[PDB]
Amino acid sequence: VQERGHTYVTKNVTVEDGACVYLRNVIPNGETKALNNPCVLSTCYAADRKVNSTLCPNIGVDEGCHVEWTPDGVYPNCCPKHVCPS
Amino acid sequence: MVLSPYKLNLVATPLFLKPGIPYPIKVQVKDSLDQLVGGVPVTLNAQTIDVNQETSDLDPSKSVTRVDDGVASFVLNLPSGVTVLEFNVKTDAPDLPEENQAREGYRAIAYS
Repeated sequence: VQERGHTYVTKNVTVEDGACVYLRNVIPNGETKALNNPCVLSTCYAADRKVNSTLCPNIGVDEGCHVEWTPDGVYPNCCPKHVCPS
Repeated sequence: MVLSPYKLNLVATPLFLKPGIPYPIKVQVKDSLDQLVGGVPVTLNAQTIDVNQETSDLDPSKSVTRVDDGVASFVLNLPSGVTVLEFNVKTDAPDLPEENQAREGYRAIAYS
């Protein structure tokens, strides 16, 4: 049972005015926000001073396939896309 | 053949972790005569070490070397606090035993 989106936890994040400041991203407590830099899907827990972020899925290019990626936009528009013709 | 008929080499894959940017890995498979060979499965394993000395193992990824350039491609997305990415690529050719598969290991470093 594969896992596509990997999640990580950033600890000891700064909490100001009830919001998490994570790499210049302001996320109010108990809210799920899609970020551009990093291109992750983050959720703040200010009581524990932590941020749970979901990453884009890793890509293994198949035959006749390629990767289309752009840094613009927020998650998941900035994720790399495993594009195969269809 | 001696040890393995295949040789693995990275192409267009600098061993440097850039923040906020996905990490691409392109592996070429050659033979003893320096000739590209396509249709060879390549399995990638990876391990990340962050600023707090914590270790994370990624799920293995699979690709196949193309018939036009003998390249297998992977794209990894790493957490924000990662300092070291130790990965390894190994062939999985159906005509070779396990012991005779080409294996190579690399270590990508974040700025310091």
